[PDB]
Amino acid sequence: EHHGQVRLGMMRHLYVVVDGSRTMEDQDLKPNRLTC
Amino acid sequence: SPLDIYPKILDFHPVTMATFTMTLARVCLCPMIIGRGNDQVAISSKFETREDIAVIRNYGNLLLEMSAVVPDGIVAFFTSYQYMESTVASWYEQGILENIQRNKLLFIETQDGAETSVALEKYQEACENGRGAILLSVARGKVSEGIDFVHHYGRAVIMFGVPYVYTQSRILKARLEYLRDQFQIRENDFLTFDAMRHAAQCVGRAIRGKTDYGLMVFADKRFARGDKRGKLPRWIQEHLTDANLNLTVDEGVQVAKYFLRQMAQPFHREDQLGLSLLSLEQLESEETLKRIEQIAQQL
Amino acid sequence: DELNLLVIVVDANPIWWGKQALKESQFTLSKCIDAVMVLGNSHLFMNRSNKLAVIASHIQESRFLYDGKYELLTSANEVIVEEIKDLMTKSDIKGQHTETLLAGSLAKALCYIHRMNKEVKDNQEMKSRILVIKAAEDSALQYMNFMNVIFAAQKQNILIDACVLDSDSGLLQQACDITGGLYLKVPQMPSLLQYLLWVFLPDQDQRSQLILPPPVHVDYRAACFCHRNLIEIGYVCSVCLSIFCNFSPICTTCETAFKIS
Amino acid sequence: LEEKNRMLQEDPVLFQLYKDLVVSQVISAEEFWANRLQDVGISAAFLADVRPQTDGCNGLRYNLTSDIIESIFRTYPAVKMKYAENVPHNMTEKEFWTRFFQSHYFHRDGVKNPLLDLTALEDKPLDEGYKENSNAAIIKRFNHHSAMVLAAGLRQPAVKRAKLQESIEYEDLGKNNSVKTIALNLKKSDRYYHGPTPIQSLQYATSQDIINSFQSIRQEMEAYTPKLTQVLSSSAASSTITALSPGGALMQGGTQQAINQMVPNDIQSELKHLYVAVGELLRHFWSCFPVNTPFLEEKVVKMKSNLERFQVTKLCPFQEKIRRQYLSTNLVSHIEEMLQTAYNKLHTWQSRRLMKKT
Amino acid sequence: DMTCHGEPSLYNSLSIAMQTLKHMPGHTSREVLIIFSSLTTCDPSNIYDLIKTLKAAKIRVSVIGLSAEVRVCTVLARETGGTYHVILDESHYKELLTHHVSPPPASSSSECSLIRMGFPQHTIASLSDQDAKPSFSMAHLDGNTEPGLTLGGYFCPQCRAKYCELPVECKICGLTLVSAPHLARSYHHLFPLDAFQEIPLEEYNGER
Ligand SMILES: [Zn+2]
Ligand SMILES: [Zn+2]
Repeated sequence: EHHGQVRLGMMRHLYVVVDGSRTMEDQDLKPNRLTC
Repeated sequence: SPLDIYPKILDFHPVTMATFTMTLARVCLCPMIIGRGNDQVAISSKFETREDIAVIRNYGNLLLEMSAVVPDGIVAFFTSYQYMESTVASWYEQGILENIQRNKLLFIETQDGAETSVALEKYQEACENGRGAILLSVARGKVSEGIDFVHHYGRAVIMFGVPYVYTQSRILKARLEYLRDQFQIRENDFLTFDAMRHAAQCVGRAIRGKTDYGLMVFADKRFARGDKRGKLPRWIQEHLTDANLNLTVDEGVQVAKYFLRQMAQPFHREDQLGLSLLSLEQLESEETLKRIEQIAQQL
Repeated sequence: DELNLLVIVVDANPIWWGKQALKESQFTLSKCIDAVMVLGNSHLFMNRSNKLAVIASHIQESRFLYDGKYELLTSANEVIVEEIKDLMTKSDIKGQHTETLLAGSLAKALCYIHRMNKEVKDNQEMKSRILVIKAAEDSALQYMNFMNVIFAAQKQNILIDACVLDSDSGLLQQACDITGGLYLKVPQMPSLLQYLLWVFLPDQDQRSQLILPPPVHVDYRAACFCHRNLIEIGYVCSVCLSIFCNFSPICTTCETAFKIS
Repeated sequence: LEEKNRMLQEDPVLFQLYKDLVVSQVISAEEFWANRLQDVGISAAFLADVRPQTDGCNGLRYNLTSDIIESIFRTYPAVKMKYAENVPHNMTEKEFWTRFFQSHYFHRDGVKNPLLDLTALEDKPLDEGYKENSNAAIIKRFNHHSAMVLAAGLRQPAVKRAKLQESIEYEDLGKNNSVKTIALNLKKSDRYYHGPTPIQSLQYATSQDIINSFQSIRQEMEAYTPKLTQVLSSSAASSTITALSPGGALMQGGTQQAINQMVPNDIQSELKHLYVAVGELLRHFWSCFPVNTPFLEEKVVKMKSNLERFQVTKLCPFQEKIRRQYLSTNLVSHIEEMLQTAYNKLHTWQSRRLMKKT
Repeated sequence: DMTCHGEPSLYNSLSIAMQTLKHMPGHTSREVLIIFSSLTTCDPSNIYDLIKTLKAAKIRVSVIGLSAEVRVCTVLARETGGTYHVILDESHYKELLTHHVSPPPASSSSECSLIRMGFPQHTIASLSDQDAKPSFSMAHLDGNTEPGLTLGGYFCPQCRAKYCELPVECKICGLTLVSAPHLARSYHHLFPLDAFQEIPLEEYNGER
């Protein structure tokens, strides 16, 4: 979905935080949330 | 739900008796009936079966699964204060209530006004603070009277059986006798009407617009009765899919997951234009005017 | 299941070959075409699963080229000769465009490879590589688009092999360095076929056990847009990434002032 | 000092680096540490999940942990009062926990006006003329615990009007601006077409003679016949083999030398130590640079002095150690290059500062 | 092979991320992506104060949940300018990740500074030359195994630091050591390709 000719993130400092709770063992996505 | 009892109850002849059906481009309500528990127990709220341990345990399992699945906003309307207290005590003794507390915070109302106010305040604060909050009240309590639930508050409303008023009050019996002797109204029919009215009042306050979507649960097999089910509001009864009639706890959980995932996706008001929302130009369309005329029904 | 595809892009600039013909050197365009056809025949020879794709790079357009001899080889050679003669005979110079559409030919080759891979069944994996022969001078304006090709190949992990005949191209050197393909300039044009066979014919797995000349050194200098000179450390624009030698308050390209209080 | 000593012991290389920098008087401990220099929320399951571990051999493993006790204190301040009023004199801690388990305490089995003031929700408050105890206690203590947890999470007509505005406003019939973007349009797009590639001598051909050459080649290849013998010759094949032969022009260079055996592993490790030390020193130097404040000048001068001291006290002994073995590797050359680059940078900046002042 | 236990702590994770990004230069964008499995978070302090601090720090936060919509996550995404999404399946998960791959639109408050970068070449030292002096790479030096003791490689044009991998910002002088293809690698973002006109074959009266 292209937006207008706009300024973008030329330099990005991305931090990815992932849950490690009990529910990560659920089977919403096979095999579980953690692996997928 | 009944458009003819009010002219009889109020003893008058209204000029116009018109019901306006609800038209939604996006489904915001998911009414489901669960008359069967995990152990296939016939779920009922008759006072003979209200003391049944199996019904209480199935209710506890349903609440636990809903708390583990459905978002923070959870409200549960019982049939009486004593029954609710006994059920809570049984859940504590069984330990099912402990897991529910582990998943989401629980708040239980009492007969004290200040305590109930504090409970409501804490429930709203927890719901807005990202921690699951569950409220337990009665269909005749103050919560069902003058409390409104926003989209993030009315996520789940669960009615534990048809709220039939305890008949031991001879005043109610005398009123039923008088109505029967003066308006040809059966006492059982009036009791069903009143219970359905209270249930709809408990449930009907969970939606505040098109973008407001909530979950409706009715945990009783008696709701499957045509006389009882037919006493539901038109905007709610119409959306009650027969495929959701008398489901189980796991089936209800799966349907809730599907509905939540479908309705949690981003939505644009432009889609409502011409279908459920009318602009200045769309209203001026004569076809739209004919559709609007067809929407309402006079009885 | 090893399907090796060797797409060959031929620098078919009429001007450079005309210059070479006037020089009356030993090597002409006919020898180049013959060497390419022989290399393709050998590639098809090495295995049934192997596939051959030949596309000629010409200024007007990029042309999809494709008795005692193999039937399929004879048919393919006939088709290639027919197509190249049809293109060159009708190749009328109408315009001052001299630089060949190198980028367009590479893009068409990548599209063809993608279409073949889609047509390739899941039972077999189609290893793909591209060999390009450079004869005429390199192009400047295609550079950016050329870059768009390179990573694209690296997107699908396709080797790009460069065979410079006369004019060196640092763009080809960098493309070979990035994609992992082989870059080498032929010292003696008449000996072209052996260079094709000895080096560019074997596949990378075959190249793995093989001993080959080391890759040429590749530089990555930059041009300072205000003067396009070689620069070691430059000022990079955070808006349009334009590089400048000296500090500037406003970028010429993006036309956005550098808000440095 | 004790904490600093423990931290240095946790990183012996740094401790060795700290020694080599301070004992050698290269840098002071003050200047050494000048650049050198977890709360858990309250969970409601800390009671039901935590149980006295009843190991089969009659073992009452309490598994007393500080975080559990802190969570209990935060959720139940009364427990903190009981702990502070009993231990260590009135009773022991473990006996207190055992009493808590045996007591009924363990084995228990409105700011907003509109939608909270249930007492004031009705305008007609007339008179009354127009295991229940266990359940009530359970409900009350559960509500108290929930309120305590919620409070521990944190650790007027205007408000009413704001709450009413939030409740009544519909997102559908409001505004949907969402245009928090800035469009960009560069001036000259041709910069990227020939980007960081330098200017090339892309010479153009001659006059119409170029068209004559094009016509000549067009006619030459218009009547073309494939050839086989002319494709290659043995002499050309021999030349190609010789070029591809080992030691040929295409085979650039050849075999090399085992650098690993040329330098001892102890010398390699010391080189790593010196690399890290000089790298951190120059990192601090470049962090100070560019000198935009007068304080930075003194800091960079001290940085250069520290670099000189470290060089003299370590590299020169290291240079002698390498030279005694007569190692042919110029590992010291890299360090010398870095040191001279930094020194020249500082000297040039000092020259610029002198020129600006004059 | 981790151990999935406990509950997520938005406050602690966001505080750590902010502390890490507190000293980042203004021109560089500060974006955070969070994957939220559980619907319950434990907060050792107030969360909205941290939201205010992040907004003051101009740190973007994007959330992609798995169960359903969370009011706190929605507010966090909306206030900080990020986007909140819900996973329908693995395909939708991949689509959301791909959408988050592309650079986000720049904020109005974002600065535009003239950053200085160096572009060293792959200076390889040959033992045929007497100046083939190997030096352990800085990136490989901070490694448990033997650091790469190569004769040549990439030498920093600013402080003569040696790195065997690119693109890596220089540890010592902070110089962003890149290569020309790296800059041109993102030019398609600057010049996106517009969608083509889909026309039915029967209505397309042209070539086949
Ligand atoms: Zn610019
Ligand atoms: Zn550096």
